[PDB]
Amino acid sequence: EHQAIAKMRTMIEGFDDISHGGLPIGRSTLVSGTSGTGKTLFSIQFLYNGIIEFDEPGVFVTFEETPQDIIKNARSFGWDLAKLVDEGKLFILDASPDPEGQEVVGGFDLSALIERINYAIQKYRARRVSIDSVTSVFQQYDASSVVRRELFRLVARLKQIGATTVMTTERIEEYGPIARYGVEEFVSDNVVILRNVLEGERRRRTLEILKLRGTSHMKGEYPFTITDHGINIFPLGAMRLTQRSSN
Amino acid sequence: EHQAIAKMRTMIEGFDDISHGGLPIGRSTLVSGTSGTGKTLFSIQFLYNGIIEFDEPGVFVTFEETPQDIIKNARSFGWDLAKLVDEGKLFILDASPDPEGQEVVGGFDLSALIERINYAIQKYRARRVSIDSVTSVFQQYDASSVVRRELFRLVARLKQIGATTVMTTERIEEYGPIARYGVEEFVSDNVVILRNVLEGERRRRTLEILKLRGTSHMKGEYPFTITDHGINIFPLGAMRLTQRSSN
Amino acid sequence: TYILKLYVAGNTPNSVRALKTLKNILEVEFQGVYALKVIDVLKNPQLAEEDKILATPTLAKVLPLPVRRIIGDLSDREKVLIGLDLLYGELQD
Amino acid sequence: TYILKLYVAGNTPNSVRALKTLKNILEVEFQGVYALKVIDVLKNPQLAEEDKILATPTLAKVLPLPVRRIIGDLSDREKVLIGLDLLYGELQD
Amino acid sequence: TYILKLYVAGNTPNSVRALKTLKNILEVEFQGVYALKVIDVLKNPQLAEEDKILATPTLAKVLPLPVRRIIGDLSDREKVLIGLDLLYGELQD
Repeated sequence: EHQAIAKMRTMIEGFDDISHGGLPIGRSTLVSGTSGTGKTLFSIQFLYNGIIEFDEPGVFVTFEETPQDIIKNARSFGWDLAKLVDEGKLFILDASPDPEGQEVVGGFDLSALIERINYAIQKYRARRVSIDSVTSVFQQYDASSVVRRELFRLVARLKQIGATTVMTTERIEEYGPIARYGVEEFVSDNVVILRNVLEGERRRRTLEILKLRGTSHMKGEYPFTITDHGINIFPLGAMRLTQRSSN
Repeated sequence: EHQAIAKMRTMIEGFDDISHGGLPIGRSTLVSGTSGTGKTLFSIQFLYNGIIEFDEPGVFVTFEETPQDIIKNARSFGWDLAKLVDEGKLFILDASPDPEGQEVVGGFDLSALIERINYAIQKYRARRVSIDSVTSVFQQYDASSVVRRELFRLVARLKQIGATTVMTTERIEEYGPIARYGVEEFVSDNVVILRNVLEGERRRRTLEILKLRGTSHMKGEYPFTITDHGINIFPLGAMRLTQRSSN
Repeated sequence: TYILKLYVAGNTPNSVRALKTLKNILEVEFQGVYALKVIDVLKNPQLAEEDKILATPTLAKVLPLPVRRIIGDLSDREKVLIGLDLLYGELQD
Repeated sequence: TYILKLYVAGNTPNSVRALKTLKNILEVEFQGVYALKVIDVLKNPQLAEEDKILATPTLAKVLPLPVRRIIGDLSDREKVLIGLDLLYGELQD
Repeated sequence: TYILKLYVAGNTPNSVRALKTLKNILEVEFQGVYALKVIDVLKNPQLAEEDKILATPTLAKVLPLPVRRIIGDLSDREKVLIGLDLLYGELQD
């Protein structure tokens, strides 16, 4: 109403503390990171927790992976996505490509695509949406600005339905541009960066909330690991001293 | 079935520990590295161990080297590949080029090539496949995206037959992009990086499993050497303390 | 002549643009008319997904014959029509 | 006139397309007819492999004369036919 | 035939230039005349702003039909007229 923007809980351990309450409701959050940083995992965990914890239905739009592979790989975290799909609480929308596709001009694919995303959200009454691998849809149209503001048409339309959306995308360097192809220009409201930094010959995973428009959040990088229960962050700064003592 | 992805043992000393069991079955693993890092050796050892240890037949697709040279160089590790070919347990498929080739348009080579790979796998009942020097097939077609998703057609088709596949490819820097020409976009399920790092004027060889979709693995770099018995890695972190003591 | 169908973004003009080219090319070939039907991706994204038809505009021929998927957001479109004509010639062949 | 052979993907229309161009060009030249035979790569990939013929569609002339391999997935194809005509002229030469 | 309106910089000649092209193209199409009215951005920038019409010269069709905004400071202008003709053909379609 006349209040500051509210947030929806991800229930991703540590993240709701870093974000001071979760992801801003009814807006898009970009999650950008090099290959294998945990973007797709973040975007699945977001939808899964919504279904399991809050009975909020989800739509997962896949541009890179097949739905069969998304479901099979999620078993790694003890998540049965096939059951949720059967129950109608999750819908996986396949926009990944036939190996057999051909030459194109025009970006209208994508108008039809936005309408299918809308229809799915309404059909499943979804409140959470994940869009996986914006980078991939860019590579299919060669970063022509027909994909670029067809992307803005998507971000806009999601905001109109009031969907709360995670969009994942690739970057090439750990400490360099936010997103390959400048994706952060469109998914611009909120930006989360996942890193997999080389410390000598060892890797350290970190998560940073760079920006959340209209609200507060913790700053800088926070280390995390990926476990059999998904992403697990820890809130060094957020800890508080309330604990009791006795003689 | 309804289980997490299973793995097939490489029997490459140390690697099955780093990968927690071997290479994910029925999928492709990219092995990327600068010139002379041991990619081709890895891909041969994978097939050889399958034949010798498990009686699993192999197909080796060669884009850079001739089959005669592949066989002659493998004698360095005490491996008699000619015997295995004579016995029908190994098939080397020659896709390296005549020095005499000419100008082309069209990537259909490659549709015919995929079909020959399929036929060989079925003829020899192979369960392991190695594809050597993806970089080379890229240079023959000048990284036109006709080779790029003819590559995806190959990765897809391999997955359909249930082949477990190693694909080798080149990179230019030790700490830079994963693969020249962006090969990791297609051989995307699993990524292994071999490095030959300059430490002052000395070289140190390391192996890293960057990513295995749907399963766990050790992280960061692990040093190895190449010996008269092939690749030899060591598992510093994996060691366990079970050993007995007495007074 | 073919249950032929085209998937469009929202009856976007590129789609309609291509559609006319598709219609023009298609009409040219012969008897055994092809039926051209457009499917609004916006209306039913479900079928698009099964076809794994991620990109628009796209064209898909169900039958007769085997099924094929012709796509590409870029307006290849005249070139795509030429390719379709070549297919007809091979159909002619 | 040449044991001449062409390898096609699956009698794909590009192949057939090229084939007609090959046939048309070939017929034009002279007496000593060339025999045009197509080899289905799908049917026997083994020979393709020996020829190291990775790419399709492709054309290979075994004899008479030395053997040559003409390929390129892209439809150079009219240009390829022109090159073949030039070879015939040098054969004419 | 369309409440059609054009926004011009100050009746700059490019605008007038385009206007004639717009008028010429528009007159060509058919009955159901389109009304061409120019709006001086200088006179009322407020409406331009609501339309978020930042650039001039620009053309906007309010009705009948849905509203569209045609713009671009560069004189695409003959090309823009051709696009308008294509729209009419689709309107004709």
